[PDB]
Amino acid sequence: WLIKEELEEMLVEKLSDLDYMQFIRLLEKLLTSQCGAAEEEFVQRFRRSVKQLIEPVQYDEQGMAFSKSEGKRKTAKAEAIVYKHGSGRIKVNGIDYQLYFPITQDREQLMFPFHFVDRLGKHDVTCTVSGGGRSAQAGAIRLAMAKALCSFVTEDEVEWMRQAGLLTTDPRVRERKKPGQEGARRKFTWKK
Amino acid sequence: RTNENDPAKHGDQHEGQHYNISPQDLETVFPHGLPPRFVMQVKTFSEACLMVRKPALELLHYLKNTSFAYPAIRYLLYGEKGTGKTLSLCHVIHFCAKQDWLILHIPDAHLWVKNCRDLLQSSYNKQRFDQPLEASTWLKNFKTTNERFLNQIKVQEKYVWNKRESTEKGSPLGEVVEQGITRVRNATDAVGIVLKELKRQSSLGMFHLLVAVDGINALWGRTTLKREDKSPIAPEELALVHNLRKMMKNDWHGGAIVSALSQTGSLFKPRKAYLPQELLGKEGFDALDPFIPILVSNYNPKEFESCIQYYLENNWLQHEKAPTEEGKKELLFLSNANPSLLERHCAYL
Ligand SMILES: Nc1ncnc2c1ncn2[C@@H]1O[C@H](COP(=O)(O)OP(=O)(O)OP(=O)(O)O)[C@@H](O)[C@H]1O
Ligand SMILES: Nc1nc2c(ncn2[C@@H]2O[C@H](COP(=O)(O)OP(=O)(O)O)[C@@H](O)[C@H]2O)c(=O)[nH]1
Ligand SMILES: [Mg+2]
Repeated sequence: WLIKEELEEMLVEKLSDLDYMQFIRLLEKLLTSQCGAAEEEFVQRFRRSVKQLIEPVQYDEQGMAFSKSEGKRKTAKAEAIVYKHGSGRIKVNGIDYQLYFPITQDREQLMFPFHFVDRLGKHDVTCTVSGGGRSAQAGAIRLAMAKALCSFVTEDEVEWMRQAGLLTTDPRVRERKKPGQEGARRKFTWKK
Repeated sequence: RTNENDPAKHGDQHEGQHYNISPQDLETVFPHGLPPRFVMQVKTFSEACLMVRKPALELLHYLKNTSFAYPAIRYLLYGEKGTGKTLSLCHVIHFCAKQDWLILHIPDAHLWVKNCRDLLQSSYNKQRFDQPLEASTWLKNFKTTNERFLNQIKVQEKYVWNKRESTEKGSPLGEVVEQGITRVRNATDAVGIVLKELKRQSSLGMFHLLVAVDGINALWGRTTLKREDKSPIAPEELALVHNLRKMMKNDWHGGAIVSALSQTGSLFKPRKAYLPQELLGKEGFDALDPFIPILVSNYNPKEFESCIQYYLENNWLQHEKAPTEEGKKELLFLSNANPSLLERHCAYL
């Protein structure tokens, strides 16, 4: 339904929220009354019209298929190339993941998308990451790899991945320190 | 697991197949040098099964085809962190022990170049420093390992431990070993004399000699030890390091030298350093040159499956879902087939 501002613009008259609510209730009753085409088109004067995108598969020098994607987490930024076939080998900055991420937590973060879509070992990946710490880089690589994998997994799997949260860029970033307080929210010890 | 528990008879057909080591053999052969985590696994399982891997098989084949007339050949177990280099060296050590060689085994050279508080200037040579605690600790395990061959060795000189006490030519090397073990102040000198006598007697033909040193890069990597003036101490100034460099020199025959690179416990070396020049420095590379490097890498699929089967047979993977192929793939991904990471992961499952 057109908002009170739109209704005011149409009626060149100031309105109160109560008046607008009364009018909207009357319109709802009209529509529910099983009206005719003339009434429906009259109501259309007041009615107001209100998924993940998949990267395109490409082919390497040997013609073997791959997909490319990018992602960011905290200050970290990563770009991932996921090939259609492989033994699960992931090379970050040219270093195998088990050596680039000594932390089992970050290795689990890398694992998460493939494990979700039941593809452990079914692809090889080459990722380049920069900025942020170990965990930020792991998250960024996870996001990039998931976005690339969307190029291969079915649409049902893509939607399931989105619902699991593998394809949402985590907006949570550091909050600026404010003057007169210790940190983003830690105020100074109230003196007495 | 292999029905062939003989270290010499098992071959390529046993690749990825297990290989048992009896508790008597463990007590007699490995009083030291086993990885701490593998020692814990042995204590837990009452077993010492090692997987027969390609690097160990190749090194065993080289040792079998050796010709003792030539100067001692230097082999270098090599590769990434926690890929089984130390356990491959242990496998070769057990093979030679069952073949009746004198096993001069250095479990970890890194322990000798850090944390020492008993460091003292060597009385026999003020230029160098002695490490009596480490010397005695190594000597005890060396005697435990090679007691039977110890009596047979005839010392060829007179070694004076004091102005009043000495050991005479024609005496068993057990005399020197016992002197070093008991009189702690003379342990380092006893170790040096033992290295000298073993190296020369191997050439004389008295017995086949296998030098087996882990963390060989420590013989040239910088030490963290300090003088009385808080000044750093170069590796050669340690008597043990000096004598072990002399042993590593290939100017002798009647044996073989096997050294294993190890970034773990190394001093002033980045984590991702696994190349031989990178770990040994140029000095160490030239000292050990020429040498045969033997690469040890992550488990192949068959080795991974065999190790997982061993753990399941022992019921170590108590986790409910571990036996499932989903859990198998999860472990494979997380460890990326690295034996050390896989063992650490299965430790708490
Ligand atoms: N051939 C093998 N048979 C059985 N277990 C093995 C083997 N190789 C590695 N392991 C496992 O991995 C560990 C042994 O790895 P090892 O101590 O040899 O590491 P390394 O890579 O040579 O060097 P480092 O860890 O010092 O860098 C143990 O936990 C053991 O269970
Ligand atoms: N105390 C003592 N140590 C000896 C003796 N002979 C050999 N050693 C040991 O072996 C070292 C000598 O090795 P050698 O081959 O003579 O060469 P060097 O080390 O350059 O003198 C000494 O520093 C000791 O560690 C000896 O008579 N007395
Ligand atoms: Mg090791």
